[PDB]
Amino acid sequence: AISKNLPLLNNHFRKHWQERVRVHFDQAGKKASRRQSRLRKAAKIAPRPIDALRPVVRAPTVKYNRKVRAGRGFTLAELKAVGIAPKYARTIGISVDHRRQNKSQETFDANVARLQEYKSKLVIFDKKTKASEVASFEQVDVSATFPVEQPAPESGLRAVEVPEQTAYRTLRLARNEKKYKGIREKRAKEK
Amino acid sequence: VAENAGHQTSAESWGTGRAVARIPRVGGGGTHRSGQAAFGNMCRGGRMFAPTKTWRRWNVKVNHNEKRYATASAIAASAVTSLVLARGHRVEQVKELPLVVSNEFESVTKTKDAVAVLKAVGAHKDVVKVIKSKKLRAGKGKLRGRRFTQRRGPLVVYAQDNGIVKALRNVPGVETASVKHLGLLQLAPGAHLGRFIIWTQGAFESLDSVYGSDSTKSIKSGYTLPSNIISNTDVTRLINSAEVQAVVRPAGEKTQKKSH
Amino acid sequence: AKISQDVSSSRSKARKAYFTASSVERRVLLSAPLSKELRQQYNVKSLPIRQNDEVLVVRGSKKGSEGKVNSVYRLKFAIQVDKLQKEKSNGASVPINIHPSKVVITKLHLDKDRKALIQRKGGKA
Amino acid sequence: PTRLTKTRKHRGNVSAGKGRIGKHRKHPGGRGKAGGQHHHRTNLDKYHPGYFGKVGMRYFHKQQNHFWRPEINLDKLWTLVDSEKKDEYLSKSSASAAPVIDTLAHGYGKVLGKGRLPEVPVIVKARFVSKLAEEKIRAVGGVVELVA
RNA sequence: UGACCUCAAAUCAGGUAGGACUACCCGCUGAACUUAAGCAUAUCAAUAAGCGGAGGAAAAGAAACCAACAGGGAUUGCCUCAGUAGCGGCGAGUGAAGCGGCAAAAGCUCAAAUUUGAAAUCUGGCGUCUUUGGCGUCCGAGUUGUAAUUUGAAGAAGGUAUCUUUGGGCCCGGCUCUUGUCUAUGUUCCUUGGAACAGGACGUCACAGAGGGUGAGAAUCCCGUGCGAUGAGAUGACCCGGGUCUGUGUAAAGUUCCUUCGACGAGUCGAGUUGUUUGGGAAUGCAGCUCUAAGUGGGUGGUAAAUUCCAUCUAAAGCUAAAUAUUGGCGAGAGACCGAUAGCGAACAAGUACAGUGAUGGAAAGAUGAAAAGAACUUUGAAAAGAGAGUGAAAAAGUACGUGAAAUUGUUGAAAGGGAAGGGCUUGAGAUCAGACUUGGUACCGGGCCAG
RNA sequence: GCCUAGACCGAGGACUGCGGUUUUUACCUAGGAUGUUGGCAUAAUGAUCUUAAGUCGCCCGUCUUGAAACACGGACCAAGGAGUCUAACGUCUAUGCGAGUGUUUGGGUGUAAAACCCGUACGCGUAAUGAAAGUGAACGAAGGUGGGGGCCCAUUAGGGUGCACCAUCGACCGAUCCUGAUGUGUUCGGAUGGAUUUGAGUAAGAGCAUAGCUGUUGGGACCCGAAAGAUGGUGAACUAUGCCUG
RNA sequence: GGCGAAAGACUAAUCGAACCAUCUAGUAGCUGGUUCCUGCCGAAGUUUCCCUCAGGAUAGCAGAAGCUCGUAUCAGUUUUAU
RNA sequence: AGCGUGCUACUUAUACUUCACCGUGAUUGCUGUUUUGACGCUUUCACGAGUAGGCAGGCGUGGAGGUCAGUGACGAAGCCUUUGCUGUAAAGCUGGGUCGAACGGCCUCUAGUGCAGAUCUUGGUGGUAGUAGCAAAUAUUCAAAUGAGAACUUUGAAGACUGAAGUGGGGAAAGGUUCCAUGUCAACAGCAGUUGGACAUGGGUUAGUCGAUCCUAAGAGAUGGGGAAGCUCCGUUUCAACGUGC
Ligand SMILES: CC[C@H]1CN2CCc3cc(OC)c(OC)cc3[C@@H]2C[C@@H]1C[C@H]1NCCc2cc(O)c(OC)cc21
Ligand SMILES: [NH3+]CCC[NH2+]CCCC[NH2+]CCC[NH3+]
Ligand SMILES: [Mg+2]
Ligand SMILES: [Mg+2]
Ligand SMILES: [Mg+2]
Ligand SMILES: [Mg+2]
Ligand SMILES: [Mg+2]
Ligand SMILES: [Mg+2]
Ligand SMILES: [Mg+2]
Ligand SMILES: [Mg+2]
Ligand SMILES: [Mg+2]
Ligand SMILES: [Mg+2]
Ligand SMILES: [Mg+2]
Ligand SMILES: [Mg+2]
Ligand SMILES: [Mg+2]
Ligand SMILES: [Mg+2]
Ligand SMILES: [Mg+2]
Ligand SMILES: [Mg+2]
Ligand SMILES: [Mg+2]
Ligand SMILES: [Mg+2]
Ligand SMILES: [Mg+2]
Ligand SMILES: [Mg+2]
Ligand SMILES: [Mg+2]
Ligand SMILES: [Mg+2]
Ligand SMILES: [Mg+2]
Ligand SMILES: [Mg+2]
Ligand SMILES: [Mg+2]
Ligand SMILES: [Mg+2]
Ligand SMILES: [Mg+2]
Ligand SMILES: [Mg+2]
Ligand SMILES: [Mg+2]
Ligand SMILES: [Mg+2]
Ligand SMILES: [Mg+2]
Ligand SMILES: [Mg+2]
Ligand SMILES: [Mg+2]
Ligand SMILES: [Mg+2]
Ligand SMILES: [Mg+2]
Ligand SMILES: [Mg+2]
Ligand SMILES: [Mg+2]
Ligand SMILES: [Mg+2]
Ligand SMILES: [Mg+2]
Ligand SMILES: [Mg+2]
Ligand SMILES: [Mg+2]
Ligand SMILES: [Mg+2]
Ligand SMILES: [Mg+2]
Ligand SMILES: [Mg+2]
Ligand SMILES: [Mg+2]
Ligand SMILES: [Mg+2]
Ligand SMILES: [Mg+2]
Ligand SMILES: [Mg+2]
Ligand SMILES: [Mg+2]
Ligand SMILES: [Mg+2]
Ligand SMILES: [Mg+2]
Ligand SMILES: [Mg+2]
Ligand SMILES: [Mg+2]
Ligand SMILES: [Mg+2]
Ligand SMILES: [Mg+2]
Ligand SMILES: [Mg+2]
Ligand SMILES: [Mg+2]
Ligand SMILES: [Mg+2]
Ligand SMILES: [Mg+2]
Ligand SMILES: [Mg+2]
Ligand SMILES: [Mg+2]
Ligand SMILES: [Mg+2]
Ligand SMILES: [Mg+2]
Ligand SMILES: [Mg+2]
Ligand SMILES: [Mg+2]
Ligand SMILES: [Mg+2]
Ligand SMILES: [Mg+2]
Ligand SMILES: [Mg+2]
Ligand SMILES: [Mg+2]
Ligand SMILES: [Mg+2]
Ligand SMILES: [Mg+2]
Ligand SMILES: [Mg+2]
Ligand SMILES: [Mg+2]
Ligand SMILES: [Mg+2]
Ligand SMILES: [Mg+2]
Ligand SMILES: [Mg+2]
Ligand SMILES: [Mg+2]
Ligand SMILES: [Mg+2]
Ligand SMILES: [Mg+2]
Ligand SMILES: [Mg+2]
Ligand SMILES: [Mg+2]
Ligand SMILES: [Mg+2]
Ligand SMILES: [Mg+2]
Ligand SMILES: [Mg+2]
Ligand SMILES: [Mg+2]
Ligand SMILES: [Mg+2]
Ligand SMILES: [Mg+2]
Ligand SMILES: [Mg+2]
Repeated sequence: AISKNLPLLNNHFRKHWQERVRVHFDQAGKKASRRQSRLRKAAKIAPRPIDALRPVVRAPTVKYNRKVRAGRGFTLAELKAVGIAPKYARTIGISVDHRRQNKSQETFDANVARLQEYKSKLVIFDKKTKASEVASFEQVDVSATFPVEQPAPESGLRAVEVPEQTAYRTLRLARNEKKYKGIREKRAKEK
Repeated sequence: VAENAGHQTSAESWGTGRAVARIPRVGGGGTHRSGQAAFGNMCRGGRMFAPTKTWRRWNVKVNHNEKRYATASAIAASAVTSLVLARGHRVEQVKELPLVVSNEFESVTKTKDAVAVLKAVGAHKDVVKVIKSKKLRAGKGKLRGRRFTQRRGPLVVYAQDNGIVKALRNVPGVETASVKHLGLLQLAPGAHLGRFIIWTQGAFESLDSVYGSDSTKSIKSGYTLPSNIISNTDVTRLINSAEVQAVVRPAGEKTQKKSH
Repeated sequence: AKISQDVSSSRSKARKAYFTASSVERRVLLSAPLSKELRQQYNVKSLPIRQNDEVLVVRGSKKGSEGKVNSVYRLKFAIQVDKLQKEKSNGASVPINIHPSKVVITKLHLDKDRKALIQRKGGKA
Repeated sequence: PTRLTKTRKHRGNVSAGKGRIGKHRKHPGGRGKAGGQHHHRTNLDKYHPGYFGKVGMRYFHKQQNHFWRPEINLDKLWTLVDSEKKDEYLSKSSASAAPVIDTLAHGYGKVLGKGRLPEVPVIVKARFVSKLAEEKIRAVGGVVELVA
């Protein structure tokens, strides 16, 4: 049962696995039908874009802090800053998120600029609007017209300024202070 | 095969002691199926050994760069007359390869006009080869929607389609292809190099943008045409050159004389 | 080549649709070409064969024979012509069955519906 | 392809390469990793020492995002400078104007100190650096700027 | 003499449920074979069988979420995380989630509020009309609470600068679905053949050289194919484009600011214990029993506890398309699949014949010929049949039907044969086959084979 | 030294060589058979089949130390009949690119399951080590010594340079143990110098991907084969026993 | 489970636990079989561990692929010295 | 022609020697004459046992891409055959006969790809073998009729038996047309057949009084209720407001 110098394997095939084998023979068929659904949905509502405008948000965790991506909806504060009520915004292609808030100014300002850019390119029709004006427009792709753009990393030339304390020493001292903060505070309180 | 084929029986082995093999047997009585062997790959009406499954591997991955390597090699082979002739194309009356035709042939809309152009440019003897090559397929594949076989004709490559695809659609053996989307199934049919390709002028001039050159970057992202491992592919002149022949020792006899 | 996704190139499906065709479908299946004279007279090239048409046999051992259709025997996929008979050693005569595609119509049996059909097909009645 | 397999070559020979004495059987020795302490001990001790037993402390609900910190060495640090401006930076770089290398924005957590730098000032922005990496960066007249 | 409450009866007026199908779906219940080279925890498996309940999808779903970031933001699925953290006689084994890329995206509703200057709400009967309903009226329900108003993202009541938006019904189109009708070019010549659909010659059409039929391989004989054109029926508060009639818009809704408020789900949360389950480990979920709350309270923050903070949501009430699943149903298109002992058990009057008391079990079986032209008639025979004849391209195709192998068998011919036969080697005999007078060159030159 | 009888064979296919005789740039017996004669080509000759004779020859397959066995299967014939596919892997090989590599979850596109195109992420690799907190790879020409193919200078030999690789002594990184500078939230920090210790490490990257054979593990798992176990159902027309009615 | 004047008897030719279908192609260190040709190479029944003794793993024996080199320094042998 | 011993000759293994041929391994040379095969040609030497097993090169089969503008109704495929040829072989090709609609060579791809065995599977067929056998229940015979045909049918005559607890005359269960008439003999009636419970065509079962139907028996089982997740279990007037009353 165990023989030769081989890696030890974990092949989880002791259940009735053959009754639950999903082979994706329909990958191409699903691609084509997905494209047809996408075309029909666009042509139904043209020239209105098929995608609602989405915000830009920082990705969570220490591993994806650096990246920025499309969020779910603009916060109520952001829409307040651009003077759009959420109920109205949902009817002009803007997504709303009551759950997200703005602790910091950077994401708030980015999304306010994004909303103002969309509002400048928005044209809302009405009863007085004729089919000549409606036909004068093309169905744009909002996800590409207002793309999520990563802030550029700092590069180029800058003056070198060398502090007396090294960066490694700074990190070591920060670690030590965090590690012994509680016991040092207890000792000082007792003293 | 069906997942339950050969297994729709309640057959049970009789065991030993009844002077018959220990294969499972059908129970009951009153029919001739009763007492007959079941479930075995050797048994009439049993299931096959290792019944075929749908989760067999059907599609095969090929590295994109290697696939492009092969596409470039097949395109290059289309310009070698010996390869096209060994490939079987009736190209003896074409004055040079590649065969490039003017762009008016991108706009012919009738099959009659397209056939006239093929005749004019010398590519209709290969169509006649396709016509004369029609045979009933040998084997049971003719019961499966593959009833006739025939040769492959010229591949006509265009840059703009103004009716050429439909004009050549019904001509037997002729394939049409945009210069933007060329693949090995058309460029080397049967894995055999040397497809007879008729280029329109637009397609021929677009080739250099599609695959790039030393002065033009390819439209394919980050793609460069491959490099050969040998610079002079004619090794006879390398061997019989001044540089090599000036430093070699004199040759012996083609056949050693028998001395004992 | 066929383009429609509603058209099948299956040999088994085509043969099943042929051999299980209803009598009404077999009426269309048993079409015959018109002679050159009727083709230029009516500007129609083929019609479903009918009972009282006159035909000329153009293929087979009875090629050159002429006669009036006696029955469109749709069950056997054949027509029986007036005097195209095989004489058994019994002495009795049985009609010879001929496919309508192996004859040409030389005289049409006309009525209001045949005329409407000819005008429908772009012809002149 | 099956035509290349040795099953095609064993046709006509009685045992199909399995032997007349051994008689290819269902599961002699057990299934899987059976008998790893009893009759497959000679195999596991020889080829997989350390297999049995516990070492170290458990960690309930370990989130690997916490430990994300890709390394970049100093001999690979100048590959983060723009290729079109690398030679100009390597020539015209000084204390007054040195290239900034944002390692976090390129996907690195710690700067390590293997290799040698060009004797050219650089400003390195990192979450973490090693002691020798920062000593070597300062020696060429550069600086390490801690970020988060 | 009458209310009310609770509970009954009626063949009272009008409704509704049950049962079926099985592939997917929501739950309950629940093994063992098996693996551990034995075996009991474990594994198989939170699987099979059993039970209850749906739909075209179901379920889930707009955080009592994830996190620990510079924060994300309903649900679902894919790729990845990851055979990882973890669980495990820490053995065999097993094993998720957050982040990230994508498919699809859609949001919301009650309870808790005095309408209190007016139960403003609703089922039903009766009448009537333009009838998936409107109007009128009368009982009834209902104050032990039916409407409007609000749902935490808020919101209410006052004050406030004013601004921005807007209801419904029919008629023709478009889109979607189904369906009817209509369409290019040889049956020209020769040969073979029973038949031309074969070969050859000359051609034609081609946005049609897919497929099928017709007496053999037919683009051009027929149906179709390709290209479109043009009618009919449907369907859609919840698709738009136009018309047209009513809009009862001091109405409804949003927007800024100030003040006062801001109700928010209990045998529930939570705790103990028991059983089961989970990767969940001093206990992941579920369930039983015991205990049983609170109001900046409550839950969660993956090591039990007390103390102090912090973060994040807001349970114990509810609805909701899409992306996802689909050995079933309905309709289609296909294949490097099988080719009648194969492929479904079933290509056929197959779940048939037949067996079994019963649950159940369950076959074998395709092919004359282009066409029955399925052999008139004569003769022998009791008849079946035979012999002539006849049809057919063929009867070396006669339904005991294409081809018609082997085992086994008859006849004819050849040969051998004292208690087996068969085999190898070698030669004889007999039979069969082969080859140089060559693709010989001009009486001769020369050659081939076997020999001295 | 000389004479003399017989048998089997004749590979090769212009010349080239070594010798010999030299009367000779000629000849020979000297790097493998030629000459001549007869017969035959309706045939002498060769092959096969059948058979006789001589001689030898036990029934195959199987397990087994040992089978013709008085061991097992096999009356005969036809058709069917047994190492497969998949998930994850080891070695080797081929191929593409290469400090990168992998288009195909998806998107674009299409003559529509094809072919063609696109990119973020992600996987693997480019860093290890420790249980972990954590730390994290140049004294030197990326080291010395002995070899080392090849190259350079030579001219037997000899010198120079020596990649891969081998043996050996070192250096660097992590862990373990020891020492403990300036300093300090006075308990932290950890410079510096060491140690018969230890790592699947560094020491001018080698990997990633596809495919093939072979091997591995889980799967019905090369094919056929239990005695059993479990879940849900069907039987008292036989029979056992009670009851009711004859 | 039944039933048993008791034999483990009988419970539809089935009884020391009926019959039917399914789990199920249950597992088998055990028996049987395992399908074309030629060419080249060619074993083991021994070591150690195992509820191990009809079985495995391990080492040995064997094949294949090669790689670095090219007489370098090898040997189932002798001689001489010890 | 025995035993001990010496000598000469002679006999013959797949062994040894020389030579031919096959293959394997090594080895010589081959590009200004390499020259449309250098994966080729060529020189030389040695070697050849083999189970289990490994590897290599080939033969054959179904299907797929390409090619031979391949074969074919003037005969494809299949099958039979001392018609032969080629290959060490797996096999390939071919003459004749039969037959009637498709099929092959080559470069590649692919696999449900090769049978003598598995008390293998399904179908078919032998020897045994014209063999075992067709022997319980007393028993048949003569004549005529019918018929192609009579041991077996019909009629007559006789001889017998069952012997009223029947081989008689009815029924219950069970069968289902077997009943009756006419025709009829392919199969069935283990000989026969003119006969038949066979085969074919028709005909045939008449109820107020005979049964069923109704009653209750052992028992079965709704309702009201009570269990049970539930399939359903209990209970039979039970903790019930129980009359479709007369
Ligand atoms: C053998 C195939 C059957 C069985 N299966 C499986 C179960 C099932 C269940 C269904 O509902 C649960 C159902 O509903 C439609 C259909 C079916 C089908 C029906 C099908 C026959 C049906 N095929 C289509 C046409 C047709 C025409 C007829 O004349 C006709 O005669 C009876 C029947 C039919
Ligand atoms: N999943 C089917 C088997 C059910 N067996 C339950 C698993 C028992 C193991 N519990 C894990 C130990 C508790 N942490
Ligand atoms: Mg089958
Ligand atoms: Mg074939
Ligand atoms: Mg083997
Ligand atoms: Mg064996
Ligand atoms: Mg073994
Ligand atoms: Mg032990
Ligand atoms: Mg009523
Ligand atoms: Mg199992
Ligand atoms: Mg076990
Ligand atoms: Mg076992
Ligand atoms: Mg056991
Ligand atoms: Mg189930
Ligand atoms: Mg339904
Ligand atoms: Mg859906
Ligand atoms: Mg739902
Ligand atoms: Mg909420
Ligand atoms: Mg979420
Ligand atoms: Mg589990
Ligand atoms: Mg009313
Ligand atoms: Mg045809
Ligand atoms: Mg709440
Ligand atoms: Mg517990
Ligand atoms: Mg449970
Ligand atoms: Mg618990
Ligand atoms: Mg809720
Ligand atoms: Mg379906
Ligand atoms: Mg079948
Ligand atoms: Mg069958
Ligand atoms: Mg037949
Ligand atoms: Mg014939
Ligand atoms: Mg015939
Ligand atoms: Mg026949
Ligand atoms: Mg025979
Ligand atoms: Mg005798
Ligand atoms: Mg002989
Ligand atoms: Mg002879
Ligand atoms: Mg010779
Ligand atoms: Mg002998
Ligand atoms: Mg044996
Ligand atoms: Mg044995
Ligand atoms: Mg023995
Ligand atoms: Mg033997
Ligand atoms: Mg013996
Ligand atoms: Mg015995
Ligand atoms: Mg035995
Ligand atoms: Mg026997
Ligand atoms: Mg066979
Ligand atoms: Mg990457
Ligand atoms: Mg680490
Ligand atoms: Mg290294
Ligand atoms: Mg047990
Ligand atoms: Mg009874
Ligand atoms: Mg007893
Ligand atoms: Mg006893
Ligand atoms: Mg019994
Ligand atoms: Mg019992
Ligand atoms: Mg098996
Ligand atoms: Mg079994
Ligand atoms: Mg054993
Ligand atoms: Mg050997
Ligand atoms: Mg044994
Ligand atoms: Mg003597
Ligand atoms: Mg000899
Ligand atoms: Mg050998
Ligand atoms: Mg062998
Ligand atoms: Mg196949
Ligand atoms: Mg031909
Ligand atoms: Mg033939
Ligand atoms: Mg035919
Ligand atoms: Mg071919
Ligand atoms: Mg097979
Ligand atoms: Mg056989
Ligand atoms: Mg065998
Ligand atoms: Mg047998
Ligand atoms: Mg048999
Ligand atoms: Mg006898
Ligand atoms: Mg007897
Ligand atoms: Mg008497
Ligand atoms: Mg008596
Ligand atoms: Mg009686
Ligand atoms: Mg009778
Ligand atoms: Mg008889
Ligand atoms: Mg008889
Ligand atoms: Mg009868
Ligand atoms: Mg009575
Ligand atoms: Mg009673
Ligand atoms: Mg009851
Ligand atoms: Mg009840």
